[PDB]
Amino acid sequence: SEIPDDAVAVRVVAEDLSLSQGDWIAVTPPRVPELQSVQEYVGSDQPVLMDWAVGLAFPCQQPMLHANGVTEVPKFRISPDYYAKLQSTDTWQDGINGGLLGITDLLLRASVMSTYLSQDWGQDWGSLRKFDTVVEATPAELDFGSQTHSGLYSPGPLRIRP
Amino acid sequence: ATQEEIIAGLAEIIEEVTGIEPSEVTPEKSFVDDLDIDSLSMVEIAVQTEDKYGVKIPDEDLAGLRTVGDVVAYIQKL
Amino acid sequence: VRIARWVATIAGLLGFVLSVSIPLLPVTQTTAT
Amino acid sequence: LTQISEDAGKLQRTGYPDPNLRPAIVGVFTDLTGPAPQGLSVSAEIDTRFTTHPTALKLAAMLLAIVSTVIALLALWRLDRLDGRRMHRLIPTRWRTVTAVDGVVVGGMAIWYVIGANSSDDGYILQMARTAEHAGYMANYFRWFGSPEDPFGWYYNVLALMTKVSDASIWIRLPDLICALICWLLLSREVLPRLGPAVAGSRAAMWAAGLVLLGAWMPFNNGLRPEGQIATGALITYVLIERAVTSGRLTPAALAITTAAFTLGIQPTGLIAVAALLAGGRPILRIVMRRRRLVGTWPLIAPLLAAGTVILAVVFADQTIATVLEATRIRTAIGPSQEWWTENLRYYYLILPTTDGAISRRVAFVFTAMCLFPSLFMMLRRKHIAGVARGPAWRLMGIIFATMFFLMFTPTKWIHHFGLFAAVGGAMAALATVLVSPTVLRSARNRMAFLSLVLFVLAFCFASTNGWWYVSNFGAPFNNSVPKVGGVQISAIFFALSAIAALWAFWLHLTRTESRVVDRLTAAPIPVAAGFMVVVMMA
Amino acid sequence: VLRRVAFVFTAMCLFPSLFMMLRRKHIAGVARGPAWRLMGIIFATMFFLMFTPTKWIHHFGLFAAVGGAMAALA
Ligand SMILES: CC(C)=CCC/C(C)=C\CC/C(C)=C/CC/C(C)=C\CC/C(C)=C\CC/C(C)=C\CC/C(C)=C/CC/C(C)=C\CC/C(C)=C\CC/C(C)=C/COP(=O)(O)O[C@@H]1O[C@H](CO)[C@@H](O)[C@@H]1O
Repeated sequence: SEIPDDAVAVRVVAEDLSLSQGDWIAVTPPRVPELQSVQEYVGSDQPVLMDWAVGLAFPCQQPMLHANGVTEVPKFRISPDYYAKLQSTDTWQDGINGGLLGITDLLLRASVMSTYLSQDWGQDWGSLRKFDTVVEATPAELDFGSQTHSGLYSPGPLRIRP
Repeated sequence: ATQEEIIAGLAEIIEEVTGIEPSEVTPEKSFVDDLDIDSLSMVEIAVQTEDKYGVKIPDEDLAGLRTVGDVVAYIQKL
Repeated sequence: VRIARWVATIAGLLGFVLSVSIPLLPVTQTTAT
Repeated sequence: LTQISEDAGKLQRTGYPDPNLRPAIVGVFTDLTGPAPQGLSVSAEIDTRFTTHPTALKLAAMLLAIVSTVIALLALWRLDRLDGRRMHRLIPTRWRTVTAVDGVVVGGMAIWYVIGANSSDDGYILQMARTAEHAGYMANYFRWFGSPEDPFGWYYNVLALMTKVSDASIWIRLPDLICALICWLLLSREVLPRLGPAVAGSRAAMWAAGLVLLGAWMPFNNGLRPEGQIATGALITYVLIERAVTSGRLTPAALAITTAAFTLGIQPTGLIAVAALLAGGRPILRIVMRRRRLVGTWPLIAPLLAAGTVILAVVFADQTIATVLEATRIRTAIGPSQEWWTENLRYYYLILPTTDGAISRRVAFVFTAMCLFPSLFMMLRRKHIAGVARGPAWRLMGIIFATMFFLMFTPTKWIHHFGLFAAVGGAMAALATVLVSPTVLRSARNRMAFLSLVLFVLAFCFASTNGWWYVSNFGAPFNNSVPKVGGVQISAIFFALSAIAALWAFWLHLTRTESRVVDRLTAAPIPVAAGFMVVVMMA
Repeated sequence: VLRRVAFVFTAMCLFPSLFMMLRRKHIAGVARGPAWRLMGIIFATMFFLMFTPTKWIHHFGLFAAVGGAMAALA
């Protein structure tokens, strides 16, 4: 919307007028991307691992739900903005203290893919990471047997610390 | 019942439960036409009159009798 | 009269002992291997 | 085989003995292919300890406990109905007035319900409620090892069965509107006329009560964090203990016991309910002693202990006590301890799971420190104030002062989340704006000093940024900086107004008490302060 | 220029003494004034000042003296 309708050609123009070591830039030829909204791309069937900060803004995508001890394998990791993610969310969930990220970074590769908030370019809504598995595999058969009755005993102490 | 003792006690309970100083309480002033009580706050004073005086107040005369002659004329009619 | 007074005590503290005995009761765990 | 380089017994069997090193099973991964060989198996029983459901015996005992305490409260209600008082005229004549304040509170809690700011961990509680139907045990989804939020957490099951319908942000958030219209309908109809004839005869008292309810409700309780339900729990148990104090009965006291028990269970910050229960301990005990003559002690306090422990029938519905102990130590070991939340409420204003620290401390310095302390001082200083009825006011003061040393910084280490006493701090503020009214404070000095305190605490409230949490501040008037108007900050100009009022009070200290400009300026300073805060949040 | 032993025991001795001095309204044993002054200091350094403002929380055991006299008054 900044460039007018008769504008036809663009050319990236850069400068590094700062001679210190920590001042450098890099570029890439410009692209007009094929933009799809998140609800169109991520459906309501592919299970995502929503971070806890962003659950109310994304009320339709089905989260990865755990059934008697195993979870679904997630395919996306919809997350809050960068400072709240780095200092407030992924430190609230990892394999050190329980967490959900302890069973995603051990199994899946997370790669960030590009998102833009529509019509408000310039605000970090969050980030949408696309998981993919390191090796191709299948959900387990997981034969379960019930009726291990109990009084008030625990089977044994849970793993909490090394 | 010496017409002043009882009145003073009923004003000590109006002050304890309703929270009104013993000045507005006269026969000329009452629950709903002059002073300000309510239907459920007046059961508190009703049950306190049943407490310090053995006077089992009917549920219809409580709502029926409107003024503060209600509380005097009933403790002096055992 | 005395019926309602009897029903307030028995099956009142029976409710207390049942409501305190709920955590120490059998549950059917579903184990998975 | 054996070992080559000692024999170490008579086998090659070696390994550590410490049962804290175990695998983190994610799968059973390999890189050899073909048909499976005989004698090859890898088996692991996964720890499905929490995923249970009760047997027929436990379900029968649960149903018998529920129906037995319903029978014993109905028998109690037939027992204490022996003073011949019948509950005629439902929705009394005290209730059927509609004031102009309901157009500010009901039509102001609907505009804020649609467009307002959600809480910090609304996504956390929605996410651990959307998956608990398939898991079946109300899992604390994110942090603690799949251990449940069930040492208490019955309330999230209501959201779990509430996500059967569509789970948008306007429909799962409905228990913080229904519990915002049975707070206010109990705050203007059943606890302000209970608080005396001055708080009900005035209109500024009911106005500041509504505006402080709105201004303490709108930042915190609007999300999905159940602190609005703790507000409605404390208010229901307070009016349900006071109704029982007035009419002398005991079944509203037993219902207040079970409601303070229930809304202890919603959150571990629900100790305002048991503080409200404890504050009416002497009047409940004197009610028991009054009815101790006609009916004996044993049919009187047995439904109290019956309706006190039925919270355990909803809390322990599908969690064993050993399972709950293993679920609560887990948070205690790897969890945030009480020394972890203290250096996490100032540093970078990071989103934390169950807390608001910007707004909480900024919401709770004003609306329970400029209307708590002056009303407290004018309460206990003047022993016989004219309009305010002592005993229903001191019990509410005891609720506020008990919860400040019962829950906050004792037993749980949550920082100030002001959304607890959004309901009962409304009635508290009504007490304050009838305790600095001109009919009770003859001194213009002592009113102008309080107006200086109001302007100072409103300046301190505007001191920090105007910052909402995650997507509520997508667009704000002052998103990053301090709110400033006309170059200079609004904090500095309210500091200057505080200085002007303090100098006008110190100047009137020596002249001493006319009533020309001071009576028009300090008449009801609480609703104008709270209304400015409400309209700046809404704007 | 431009928490379980240290506070909770002090609260568990503070809460009875205020109610006893409120209900009795003059005590035969303890003197009237500087009792209420020791109340004023402890009851003001517990909250509005150090809890409402929130000025550098968790310097836990700093009622080494006045909490001692509070336990003595208890
Ligand atoms: C004379 C007579 C009989 C009555 C007259 C007297 C009168 C009128 C009144 C007196 C009262 C009365 C009547 C009683 C009669 C009735 C009577 C005899 C008693 C009634 C008393 C009342 C009013 C209620 C009773 C409550 C009862 C009996 C049970 C309540 C339910 C609970 C809590 C049971 C506890 C379960 C057990 C055994 C242990 C649980 C441990 C616990 C409670 C706390 C420890 C666990 C912790 C620390 C959790 C904190 O963990 P975290 O780190 O804070 O985690 C955060 O959670 C969020 C996640 O989103 C995030 O913020 C964080 O992750």
